[PDB]
Order: sequence, then C-alpha cells, then structure tokens
Amino acid sequence: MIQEQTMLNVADNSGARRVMCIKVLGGSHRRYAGVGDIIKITIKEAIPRGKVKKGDVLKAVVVRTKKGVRRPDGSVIRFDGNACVLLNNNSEQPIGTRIFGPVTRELRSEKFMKIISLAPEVL
Amino acid sequence: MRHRKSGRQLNRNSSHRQAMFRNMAGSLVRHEIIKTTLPKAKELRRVVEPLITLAKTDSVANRRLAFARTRDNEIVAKLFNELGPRFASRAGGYTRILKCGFRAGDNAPMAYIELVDRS
Amino acid sequence: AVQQNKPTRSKRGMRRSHDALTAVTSLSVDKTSGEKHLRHHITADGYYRGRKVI
Amino acid sequence: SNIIKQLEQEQMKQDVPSFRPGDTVEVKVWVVEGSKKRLQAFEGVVIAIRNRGLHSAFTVRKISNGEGVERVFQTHSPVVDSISVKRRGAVRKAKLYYLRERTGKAARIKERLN
Amino acid sequence: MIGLVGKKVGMTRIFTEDGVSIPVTVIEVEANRVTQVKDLANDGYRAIQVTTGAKKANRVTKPEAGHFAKAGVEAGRGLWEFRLAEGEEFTVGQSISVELFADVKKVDVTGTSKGKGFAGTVKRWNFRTQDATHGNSLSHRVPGSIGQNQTPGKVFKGKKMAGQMGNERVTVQSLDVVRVDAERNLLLVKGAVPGATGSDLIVKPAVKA
RNA sequence: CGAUGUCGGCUCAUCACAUCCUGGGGCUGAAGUAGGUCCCAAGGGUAUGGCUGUUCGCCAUUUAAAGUGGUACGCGAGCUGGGUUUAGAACGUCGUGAGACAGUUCGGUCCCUAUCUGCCGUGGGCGCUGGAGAACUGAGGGGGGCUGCUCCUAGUACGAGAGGACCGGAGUGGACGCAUCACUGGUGUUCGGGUUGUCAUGCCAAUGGCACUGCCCGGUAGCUAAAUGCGGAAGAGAUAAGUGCUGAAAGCAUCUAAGCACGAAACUUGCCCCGAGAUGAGUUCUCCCUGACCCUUUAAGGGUCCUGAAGGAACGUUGAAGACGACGACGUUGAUAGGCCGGGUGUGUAAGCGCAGCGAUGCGUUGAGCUAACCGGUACUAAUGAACCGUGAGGCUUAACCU
RNA sequence: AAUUCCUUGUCGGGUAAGUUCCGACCUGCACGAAUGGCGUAAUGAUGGCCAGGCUGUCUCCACCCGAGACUCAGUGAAAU
RNA sequence: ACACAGGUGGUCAGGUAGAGAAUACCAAGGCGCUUGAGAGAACUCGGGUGAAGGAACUAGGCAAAAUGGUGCCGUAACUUC
RNA sequence: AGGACCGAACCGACUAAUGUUGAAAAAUUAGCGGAUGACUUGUGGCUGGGGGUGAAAGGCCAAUCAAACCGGGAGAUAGCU
Ligand SMILES: [Mg+2]
Ligand SMILES: [Mg+2]
Ligand SMILES: [Mg+2]
Ligand SMILES: [Mg+2]
Ligand SMILES: [Mg+2]
Ligand SMILES: [Mg+2]
Ligand SMILES: [Mg+2]
Ligand SMILES: [Mg+2]
Ligand SMILES: [Mg+2]
Ligand SMILES: [Mg+2]
Ligand SMILES: [Mg+2]
Ligand SMILES: [Mg+2]
Ligand SMILES: [Mg+2]
Ligand SMILES: [Mg+2]
Ligand SMILES: [Mg+2]
Ligand SMILES: [Mg+2]
Ligand SMILES: [Mg+2]
Ligand SMILES: [Mg+2]
Ligand SMILES: [Mg+2]
Ligand SMILES: [Mg+2]
Ligand SMILES: [Mg+2]
Ligand SMILES: [Mg+2]
Ligand SMILES: [Mg+2]
Ligand SMILES: [Mg+2]
Ligand SMILES: [Mg+2]
Ligand SMILES: [Mg+2]
Ligand SMILES: [Mg+2]
Ligand SMILES: [Mg+2]
Ligand SMILES: [Mg+2]
Ligand SMILES: [Mg+2]
Ligand SMILES: [Mg+2]
Ligand SMILES: [Mg+2]
Ligand SMILES: [Mg+2]
Ligand SMILES: [Mg+2]
Ligand SMILES: [Mg+2]
Ligand SMILES: [Mg+2]
Ligand SMILES: [Mg+2]
Ligand SMILES: [Mg+2]
Ligand SMILES: [Mg+2]
Ligand SMILES: [Mg+2]
Ligand SMILES: [Mg+2]
Ligand SMILES: [Mg+2]
Ligand SMILES: [Mg+2]
Ligand SMILES: [Mg+2]
Ligand SMILES: [Mg+2]
Ligand SMILES: [Mg+2]
Ligand SMILES: [Mg+2]
Ligand SMILES: [Mg+2]
Ligand SMILES: [Mg+2]
Ligand SMILES: [Mg+2]
Ligand SMILES: [Mg+2]
Ligand SMILES: [Mg+2]
Ligand SMILES: [Mg+2]
Ligand SMILES: [Mg+2]
Ligand SMILES: [Mg+2]
Ligand SMILES: [Mg+2]
Ligand SMILES: [Mg+2]
Ligand SMILES: [Mg+2]
Ligand SMILES: [Mg+2]
Ligand SMILES: [Mg+2]
Ligand SMILES: [Mg+2]
Ligand SMILES: [Mg+2]
Ligand SMILES: [Mg+2]
Ligand SMILES: [Mg+2]
Ligand SMILES: [Mg+2]
Ligand SMILES: [Mg+2]
Ligand SMILES: [Mg+2]
Ligand SMILES: [Mg+2]
Ligand SMILES: [Mg+2]
Ligand SMILES: [Mg+2]
Ligand SMILES: [Mg+2]
Ligand SMILES: [Mg+2]
Ligand SMILES: [Mg+2]
Ligand SMILES: [Mg+2]
Ligand SMILES: [Mg+2]
Ligand SMILES: [Mg+2]
Ligand SMILES: [Mg+2]
Ligand SMILES: [Mg+2]
Ligand SMILES: [Mg+2]
Ligand SMILES: [Mg+2]
Ligand SMILES: [Mg+2]
Ligand SMILES: [Mg+2]
Ligand SMILES: [Mg+2]
Ligand SMILES: [Mg+2]
Repeated sequence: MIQEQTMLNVADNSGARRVMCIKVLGGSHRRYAGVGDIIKITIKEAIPRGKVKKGDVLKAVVVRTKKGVRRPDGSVIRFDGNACVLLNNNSEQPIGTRIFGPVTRELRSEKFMKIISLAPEVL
Repeated sequence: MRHRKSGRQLNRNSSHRQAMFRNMAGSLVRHEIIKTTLPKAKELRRVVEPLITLAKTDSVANRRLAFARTRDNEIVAKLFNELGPRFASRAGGYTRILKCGFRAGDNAPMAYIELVDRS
Repeated sequence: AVQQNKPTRSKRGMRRSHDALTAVTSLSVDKTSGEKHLRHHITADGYYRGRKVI
Repeated sequence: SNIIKQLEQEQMKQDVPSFRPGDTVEVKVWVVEGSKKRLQAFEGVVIAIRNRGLHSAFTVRKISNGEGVERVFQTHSPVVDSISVKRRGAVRKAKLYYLRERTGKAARIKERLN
Repeated sequence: MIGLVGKKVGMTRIFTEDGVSIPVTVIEVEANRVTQVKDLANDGYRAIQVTTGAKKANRVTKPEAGHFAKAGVEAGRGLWEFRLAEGEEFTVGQSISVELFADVKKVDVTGTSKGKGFAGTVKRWNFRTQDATHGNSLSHRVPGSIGQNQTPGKVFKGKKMAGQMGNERVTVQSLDVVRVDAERNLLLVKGAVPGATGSDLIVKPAVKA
C-alpha cells in the first residue's frame, strides 16, 4: 500500500538509497500501489557518484511491501520494509544491473523479466 | 452495535459493576435470599452458579480462587461446607427468581432471588 | 429555534392523544389463596402458584 | 456447526506434525514456473500460530539477504507438502512479535530439551 | 426458472489441487414441497408456491393446517412463491430436491440482510467526515448542509441522511456454484450471501448470466 | 437599516447544455494513427500536490476527461474565522493637529434544547362493508447506467517509409456501490499472563483494591477495512442528428408529399428494491361461530338471557431484530433465556508438594491451570391453570342459473 | 524592508512544484541617523520558514470504555 | 440573588516509597457531593487502541501524538568571555 | 552574591476544548509563565469627578467610566418615531 509522500528504499544499485513517491499510475484517484505497479518518485538521498543524483524524478516499480502480497490460497507474504527499483520515464526499464534482497512471484511479467533474473531469491 | 454480545453495563463501569456483584453474591450466600432489581438478579446468577460449581469440588486451589473472587472467608467457608454437598446433585439451576413488583422511589421492577434449596 | 405562531387546543389534544394510558388487561388468581395479583408476580402475602415463599 | 465440522474434515490433512511457537521450521511449498512444478524451501522461526481447524495457519519469519521476511502458511493447504522441525526453542509466550524490532545476537532463542 | 429456498448455515473454504482456497457459503436446501400451483385461468399468472422445513403442530394455525392438508403436505416454517415459464409444469404433491441445480453454474441469491439499526450518515451512505480539530465544534460527523437558501428553500425528496440501515431484502447475482450434495442436501456457492446464519435465502438460476 | 450576516475554504448536493470524456453522424486541403470544424445527445464520470486567506492564477505529475454557469457571486439556527470590518501598537505617506489611507505588518468572544413546511426512517387509529390468518398480481415510485490497459483478428487494410487500422472477441485492473467475516489485520477497559509503588486478607506463600484498563504483552465472539464475492450489461420497441429504397407534384431529377427500412451511453422496457390508503382501497388457497326472547321510533332500529369460536391482544423467556414502538422464536405436548457437561479457541507449564542451589531462581508433577460473547447436548431454574379483546351466517337494486 | 503601488521586480539557495523564507542587485511611488540609523552575545506563553523524530491532522476511518441523548417513576422552566 | 463546580487570612503536618509540603497508596479523622432504574440507536463531550504511509489535512505541526530521572564520557558556530 | 535556573504553595492568565436562556452576569479540564524579588498577601489609613489614580490600555474609581452614583433644576428640548 504505497501512496504519495511515502518514503522507500532502493533495491537496485543506481546510486539512490531513499526516495519519495509523488504519484501512482493506473487511473484516476489511484492511491494505493502494490507490487508490480508503476509509480513516480523523486530522489531524496543518493550516493555521491552514481547513475542518478538528488532531485531527479523518474518512474519506479515496487518489489517489496510491508503490507505484503496475498496469494490465492490466503498465504500472505510480508516484509520488514518498503523498497523499490528505479526505471526510465520512456522505456520503463531498470537502470541498475543488480537487485538487492528477495522479490515476489507476483512480479514476473514480460516487462519485468530483467528483475527476477537478477534477484538472488524469488518467493 | 450489540450483536451476539453479553453482559449489562447497568450504568456503571467495570470496577464498580464487579464490586457490586461481588457484594451482592456475598450477601446472597450469607442470607440465602435477597431482594433486588430484576436485571441485577438475572446477572447475579452468572456469578453465583459458577461459584457454587467451584465449591462442589473441595480443594485448596478452588478455595483460593473463591477467596480471590469474594474476599470473604466467612462466605467461602459456608459455600464450601454447606452449599457444596447441598447442590452436588443439581446440574445447574442453583437460583430461583420470583418477581416482587415495583418500587416507590424509582418504580423500578423488583424481585426476590434465592437458593432453590432454602425451605 | 422557537415558534412563530401560537398552536391551538386542537393540535395540543391531537399530540396528547398518544399520551394516554393503557390499563391492565386482566389479573391472575392464586389456586389456593384466591387473591388477585399481577401475571408472573407474587402476591402481597408471599404466595406464588399456590406455594408459600415468605 | 454440525455440518461445517464435517465439511472441513474431508479436506483436512492428517499428516500435520506438532510444532510449538519459536522453533526452526522447514516448509516445502509448491511452485509452478510456467508448465512445470517444483518445490521451494522456506526455513525460519515460527512466531505465531492460529489454530482454527481447517482454517489453521502459522507464521514464519526469516532473514534473507539482509532483509527480514515474514510469511503466513495455511496448515491444511495442498500448496504446502512437508513441514519439519530442525530445532525446537523454549519461549514463555505464543506470539513472538518482539522478534520484529530485534535482530542479530539479541534475537537468539534458547533450545527446549525434552 | 424455478428457484428453491434454503437455510444459511455459515461460511467456509474449499481447497483445490491447484492450491486455491475458494470461499463458499454452504446453503442447506431440504426437500422443498409444493403447496399450490397458480394458473393463468384463475389467478392470472403461472406460478407455484413452495414450503420448506417443519413446524410445530401446536403452533401452526388452523387456516395454514387446512391449506397444507388440501395439498397433502406437512406444516413447514413458511411459504414462498416462484413464477413459471413456458414448458414448465408441476403437480401439487411434488417435493423438489437440490438436484435441480446440477447443470447450473451461476445463480442469484436473495435474502434479508443483517440489521445494523439506526445508523449515521457516514455509515449509511459512505459520507465523509469534517476535521476533528482546527476549531471544529460539535460537527465532527454531521452531514452538514442539506439545500440552498430560499431556492428552492426546501429539501429534495430522496436526500441521503441518517435512518434505518439493514433488515431489507437484497439480491446478489452471478454467484458461481461450487458443488451440489444431494445426499446431505447442501449447495456450495462461492462468495458471500446476505443475512446471518440460520436465515432463509432464495436461490434461483441466473436471470442474465 | 424597530438587522435579509457578507469573501474564501470543508461536508452536502441539485438543475440547464452554448458538452471536457464516453455515444452516433456530416465535411475535410480526412492515404492510416493522430487530427480541425459542425449537428444530435446530460445516462454516467469529471484529479492529487507546492505558492497565496485568496476564487482566479503559476508550476510538478497523472487522467479516457480534469466542463461552462445558476442555485442570496448555493449552503455559518451545518462547520471554519485565514482576510475583509471595532476598540491595542507599529512602518511608509498626508495633515502644524486631534487623526486619515480597499497601502502594509503582530494579535484580536461566530449564541439558539426545532413550533410549522421539507427530508431521511419507524409506528398507533380507522377504512377498504362478516371476521381472521397467509401467499401474490404490480398501477406507480425509487436505485444503478462511467471506463482505462494488454492480446487475437493483424504488423493485415492503408502508406514509396517511418508509422500504423475500422468493425468484432478474450483477459486483467483503477475510482463507485451492495453484501459478508471463511481467510489477512484493527478494536476487543467482560479472557489469560508479565511487572512497578502502596494498602489489606493475624504472618510466609498465594491473592484482592487503587494509581488512564496502573503500565504493558497476546487474544474468543461480535463490529469492522486495508480483506474477498458481485454489478454496471447482453437483448427488444419507438427515435434525434444522419444514411437510404421506390417514387410524383415539376414527363427528368428528387430520402417524402402516399409507402417502406437502418440508425446513439438520449426515452420505455429489460437488472435490483419499495409498493393495493392504487379510497380506482385489487387477486387467490384456507379457517370460524347455522341459540332463543321481548319493546316503538316498524327499522341497515333498541334492549335481555345464553353463548365468547377462528384469531388477535396482554404478561414472561428472548434474538446476529431494535432509540421507544415495531418484527421474528419459544412458553411444561419445551432447548426461548439463564445455569451445567463435553468439545473448541485464547492466554501460556496454575496453586500445593518434592528436589538442586547460601540465596534470587530453576526443575518434575504439567502444554498444566484458567477460559467472555463459540459449538454439540442437557429442563437444573425461570417461561403458569387462567383471564381479556374479538361473535353468533353477514345491506339495497339489477343480470344469468337452479327451483 | 514591519516601509516597494506597479510586484509573484530579477538572480541564486532550499522543494519534483515555493505570491511564504534566506542571501544578493538598487529602478528608495514614499529608509535614514537621539519622534535616532546599522549590527549585536543571552532572553521571548513574540512574527515567519525549513529539517529529524513523533503520531487518526489526513489518506479513510474502525472498534472499545464512561457521561448525556432513548424508555419508565416523581418535580418541573424559558426565549417566542 | 441559589443548599452556586467560583473567592477568602493565620496554625497543626503521621507512615511507605521519594530530593521534597510535587505524585501514588494509606492511618487518626471525614465523605459517596439530595432525583433513580432500565436498554446499550444516530449524534455530543472526556478518553483508550489501531493494519501501510507519516503533516501529504490545515491560513498555520491548532490540537493530538512523542522524549521526559540519577550517575558518567562528551558537546559546534558565536560571544559583552 | 545574583531584578540567576528547574520545579511545589502563592500570583497571573499564553493555547486548545467544554460551556455560552452555562456549575459560573468571564468560569472548568489538559497544557503554561514568574515563583528571594520592580514579589505576593492580611489589617488599618489617605488621594474623588472636569477630579483622584494610572511601568500609560482612554485603563480603574463598588458587576456601570471619552468624565462614577443619588437627589434637585426637570414634565430640560426634540422640526424625530
Ligand atoms: Mg446471547
Ligand atoms: Mg441514568
Ligand atoms: Mg481502575
Ligand atoms: Mg413573523
Ligand atoms: Mg407525547
Ligand atoms: Mg441488528
Ligand atoms: Mg476529509
Ligand atoms: Mg477561539
Ligand atoms: Mg470537538
Ligand atoms: Mg464555541
Ligand atoms: Mg442558512
Ligand atoms: Mg438593512
Ligand atoms: Mg423585524
Ligand atoms: Mg450585519
Ligand atoms: Mg447540443
Ligand atoms: Mg433525463
Ligand atoms: Mg436508459
Ligand atoms: Mg512544506
Ligand atoms: Mg454566498
Ligand atoms: Mg460562508
Ligand atoms: Mg437562516
Ligand atoms: Mg482574523
Ligand atoms: Mg478602510
Ligand atoms: Mg495609500
Ligand atoms: Mg440542533
Ligand atoms: Mg399503519
Ligand atoms: Mg474476519
Ligand atoms: Mg470465526
Ligand atoms: Mg488478530
Ligand atoms: Mg488489549
Ligand atoms: Mg476480530
Ligand atoms: Mg498489588
Ligand atoms: Mg506476599
Ligand atoms: Mg482501598
Ligand atoms: Mg422519379
Ligand atoms: Mg431516387
Ligand atoms: Mg457502458
Ligand atoms: Mg489449545
Ligand atoms: Mg515449573
Ligand atoms: Mg497466576
Ligand atoms: Mg506447579
Ligand atoms: Mg515438559
Ligand atoms: Mg469449559
Ligand atoms: Mg532593516
Ligand atoms: Mg505587495
Ligand atoms: Mg525564486
Ligand atoms: Mg530578502
Ligand atoms: Mg528619501
Ligand atoms: Mg522612521
Ligand atoms: Mg522622515
Ligand atoms: Mg541630527
Ligand atoms: Mg529626528
Ligand atoms: Mg529604537
Ligand atoms: Mg516535518
Ligand atoms: Mg428522555
Ligand atoms: Mg411563560
Ligand atoms: Mg446541593
Ligand atoms: Mg460553594
Ligand atoms: Mg506525606
Ligand atoms: Mg456510548
Ligand atoms: Mg490515543
Ligand atoms: Mg501506546
Ligand atoms: Mg495508524
Ligand atoms: Mg497490536
Ligand atoms: Mg505501525
Ligand atoms: Mg517517519
Ligand atoms: Mg501543505
Ligand atoms: Mg491542500
Ligand atoms: Mg502543540
Ligand atoms: Mg529569580
Ligand atoms: Mg493582569
Ligand atoms: Mg488574553
Ligand atoms: Mg489551569
Ligand atoms: Mg508551570
Ligand atoms: Mg521558576
Ligand atoms: Mg484594607
Ligand atoms: Mg464629571
Ligand atoms: Mg457634579
Ligand atoms: Mg486610542
Ligand atoms: Mg466598573
Ligand atoms: Mg471601557
Ligand atoms: Mg460633561
Ligand atoms: Mg427649567
Ligand atoms: Mg421627557
């Protein structure tokens, strides 16, 4: 359940560590963002020398959520923090070449095949 | 809302309702019959009948629990000595409610609540 | 919030029509005492269903 | 109900072991990656158990790649095949929710010798 | 199509080999007996009335006893009625079973919801609430305004405000059937049906599907 | 002006069409996507943030779209008081001065228990022509009507190429509403446990009271959403803009004057709910009492004895029903409520005893003890024999049938 | 600028976005030197802005505990 | 103006905790504050808790929430030291 | 030692809420500032209406103050309702 002003960590290695969500894509009055939902974020805390800098605005995807996902059988998979992976505003493709931490099987799709492969663990 | 719930506030908080029910149960054990409002006489059964079933099995832990609930040694002793064997054959139904009528000061319903084995 | 015109005795009586009282439909008689008491209640002497409790 | 208790027993699994909260537990879960089915292992401490009959569930918490992950498993679900206990712990509670604000050497549970 | 009347027992789940826990509301549909058939000649429409369950002989009234004896049916706990279409015929002494929904996939369930009593505007029409601070006084959950000043200077009919919420007949359509147990007289319907456990529900074939 | 309270903001909406999207169509300097203009169409929807007291407006990012205006520039006996607008004080300016500035800055009491109309919901009386208990026909009224993205058709039609279809299907989701607690969670001061200070039970132990439930840790039922099921229709009839067929007035031509056909989320149905006080008071299956007397005012008459039915009302146990009413279940021929047995759930090895340790403490008895609203049963207690209301074959005229 | 109508004057800093804030430019409608000017260590129930934590302020409310509101018994007003 | 939730000067100062006349529980002592009972709707007031975010609400972090004590290491710009 | 610090009695009233035909003709609860000094308080006395006092608000002068209250001129006058 990600919304505006939500502070997220960064799973990739593009040079960011803390980001702030500003919009959720999908339609009108769209307030909640789960895993696999494209959102738009700004960068608040970034490493000195990285692929991005502070103040940049770009799209991102959610791979981990403290609220968690719900499998059809009822088995809910939660986490201990909210993390996201950066993308591009035009191509919607990841910037970094690594994915820290595990991911969820509710993320795999023709658009995110480059995230599950780089993730060391898939749930 | 109130759906499938239990218990009656009786315009009192928990710390007052528990003490009032404890005093009423002690008086009922001491006198074998009392007169009170109908809702109180109905809610006192849920406190006194389990207290009698506890005394139906004599031991140390049961007497300690009854003392914790009542704070009256002269009441718990009578409950474990007389009421125990007296109601050892009855599977519940240790109280009998008889309507008394009304009251003058507030015109509230009144009733006598007593033990079935009294006379 | 106050009235602007004085109501009438007709309207007052119409409002008070539902404020009447309903008497007791019937009384109960003890089998052995022959008194008259309320339904499911005890008499003034201590009788109920013929038995004595006071 | 007298009918619910009979409809919830035709699907209940009779091969469920006994596990207390706060023990290291191994869970084998079915995973379908396209057209083939395989097994995935999930090992961690059980910090919560909810016994409701067919609707029984148990939680498992584990640290993975530096990030903590919690997951609830339905006990009588066909997606779960094998549940095993690798190490039994001794705790004085049934809901170990204090293992969420604590990690490292401070979140070590003792061993229950029986 | 001819519907049936059942009694709600509760909600539960059913597991599938694929690893899916489908919700279900078990409905106990006993042998639903026929009481009267209404034709176009006398009543003006084609319909049939159905009785379910059993009732006390000391509680069933004389008119009901005579109406049931005219058909040859025991005294049930109520009477329902279902319309008929062309090609559908019945008799007076029939006792329909739950097997009628053997080839039915989507059904409509009608029943009385659970009474929430006198509810506020926020709970009744999903209204919003004003700020609980910044100076607000005694208007934290009030609906606010109702109309316009002297134009029309009244309140429109159909305004959403507080009132009774619940204890009303509601219908939920296109609920998927899971299983039919003719021996146990049970119907498994996916989803949630209105009304608490023990209530009477009407299950009919989907009108639109 | 013997007071109609004022800008903006929040909640709450409603109407209109000179329509922002969705719908249909004409023209195009419309190859296609994407466009420009115009006609019909109000059924539905019509954004979140920084700045400012601001409507307006600038910018960031979405959206199918972020409409125009009216409702006392809607709405303060609904809320707010940021500004404007009282008394304090200051700056700039003017005035020799008390002072003045829709120039600025700091701060600065927004009362009303609803009498009537209206509205949301719930009831009593009577009537519907003998009465009572049930199931319905549905005149009429109300609710909803929104749509994005991907794939197939098809990289086909089109286009020298980048580019990229109309129509028609499939799937998954956003905002909205209805329903529900099985699952995921919150509450759960009526359940269990940890612990601090203090008092009390003659004292240890063990407990109870108070200090927000003393502070906390979990949590039964119920209620809940963030949770999961469902819906927006398909189809039919008559249509607007529009496209037409045949066809004269006008030998041709012409959608029209006669005639026929297609045609939109607009309309009526179709989906759901209310609903015969619909006084035009409706329909159907059932049940009920088939006794005698007298009096003037001779009649839809009055009174007496006997009779008191179907059924209802009242009291009680009560409810996942409920403000009080009302509705549902039961009442000794009974599981309605309370209590009890077993089980389940929750809390978490109870008290006591023994052992080890100087001791705190741990260990075995012991997954023990306790267990609210849960389930399956159990008359142990309370729902009593009664009594009360409600009657005794149901008006006149006319049509058909049987006597 | 507590002073600037034009003005949201221009640039830079902060914010994804800053008519509010800070540092500069001087074109001071209409600053200015005891009806005092500049700065200033400490202080303010002082005015404005930003940040860390913090939370039902909110997203969007939900449940619970008590007092009123609801019914019954008694006394019993008011504005108009 | 009331048997009014207001105001009124001086003296005595117990115990356990505790720095203390703060605060908690109590002794001697004094009271339950002159309308009650019942069920547990909307709504108002005093409060408690809370799934994810944490000022995005708002004129404005108003209110609410949060640290909060003893001992010890250690503590910047600036300064009238 | 300090017109020194934190914080009770005491004095005061900065914010919010309740109340506003109130428990009260300015109060209640949660917070708040001073709290050894330009402090507060008890008793008694003095300063009076064009006057008194005023760390100065046109504030106070017996719930009344840009000129207190009572009586008198006085049945002031009123082109006003
Ligand atoms: Mg109950
Ligand atoms: Mg009371
Ligand atoms: Mg207490
Ligand atoms: Mg008037
Ligand atoms: Mg009345
Ligand atoms: Mg209800
Ligand atoms: Mg709001
Ligand atoms: Mg104020
Ligand atoms: Mg308030
Ligand atoms: Mg106020
Ligand atoms: Mg108004
Ligand atoms: Mg005027
Ligand atoms: Mg007037
Ligand atoms: Mg005015
Ligand atoms: Mg038009
Ligand atoms: Mg219309
Ligand atoms: Mg339509
Ligand atoms: Mg900001
Ligand atoms: Mg206006
Ligand atoms: Mg206004
Ligand atoms: Mg008005
Ligand atoms: Mg102001
Ligand atoms: Mg002015
Ligand atoms: Mg000027
Ligand atoms: Mg009001
Ligand atoms: Mg009626
Ligand atoms: Mg649930
Ligand atoms: Mg349950
Ligand atoms: Mg829970
Ligand atoms: Mg709790
Ligand atoms: Mg729950
Ligand atoms: Mg203690
Ligand atoms: Mg002890
Ligand atoms: Mg005490
Ligand atoms: Mg022709
Ligand atoms: Mg032609
Ligand atoms: Mg549509
Ligand atoms: Mg257990
Ligand atoms: Mg032990
Ligand atoms: Mg214990
Ligand atoms: Mg033991
Ligand atoms: Mg053991
Ligand atoms: Mg038990
Ligand atoms: Mg200056
Ligand atoms: Mg300006
Ligand atoms: Mg700038
Ligand atoms: Mg500046
Ligand atoms: Mg000059
Ligand atoms: Mg100057
Ligand atoms: Mg000058
Ligand atoms: Mg000079
Ligand atoms: Mg000078
Ligand atoms: Mg100066
Ligand atoms: Mg902040
Ligand atoms: Mg009342
Ligand atoms: Mg009067
Ligand atoms: Mg008094
Ligand atoms: Mg007093
Ligand atoms: Mg002391
Ligand atoms: Mg309450
Ligand atoms: Mg709180
Ligand atoms: Mg807390
Ligand atoms: Mg929260
Ligand atoms: Mg919790
Ligand atoms: Mg949290
Ligand atoms: Mg935070
Ligand atoms: Mg803001
Ligand atoms: Mg805003
Ligand atoms: Mg504050
Ligand atoms: Mg000092
Ligand atoms: Mg003062
Ligand atoms: Mg003040
Ligand atoms: Mg105070
Ligand atoms: Mg203070
Ligand atoms: Mg001080
Ligand atoms: Mg004096
Ligand atoms: Mg004078
Ligand atoms: Mg004089
Ligand atoms: Mg002045
Ligand atoms: Mg004065
Ligand atoms: Mg004055
Ligand atoms: Mg004068
Ligand atoms: Mg004179
Ligand atoms: Mg005069």
